[PDB]
Amino acid sequence: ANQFNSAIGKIQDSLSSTASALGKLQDVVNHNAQALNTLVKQLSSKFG
Amino acid sequence: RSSSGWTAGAAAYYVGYLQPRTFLLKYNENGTITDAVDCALD
Amino acid sequence: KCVNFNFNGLKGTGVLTESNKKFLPFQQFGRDIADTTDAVRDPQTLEI
Repeated sequence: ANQFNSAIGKIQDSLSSTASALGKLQDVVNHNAQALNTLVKQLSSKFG
Repeated sequence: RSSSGWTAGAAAYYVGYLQPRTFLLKYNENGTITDAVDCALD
Repeated sequence: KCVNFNFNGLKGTGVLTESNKKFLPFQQFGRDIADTTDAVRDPQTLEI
């Protein structure tokens, strides 16, 4: 009970500081952020 | 004066040149450019 | 009202609303992120 209760609080201190552990979910958003900004920039192209 | 005896004060002026280069231009909400990046320098 | 536009030869369809920003006095029109005209100066009197 000393080892397990300290181990959950190291997860809460890591997620409050390091933001790159959740960056696999941030690559879901940033691939969709380039996908919705793909079709906006194609409207300014003259296409010949 | 206080073309022969004409005197003058102090001023400076500069002469630049142009090259076919590409800039990046940042636009704000007010239409004033706050940053410019030349591509081929660095 | 949604109406058809002819503004100095340029055509479009939209709703005319009042601009709250600060614009150039020599500006004929301006472009959006897709490079279509979202704002245009009135020809007879000065309003954008």
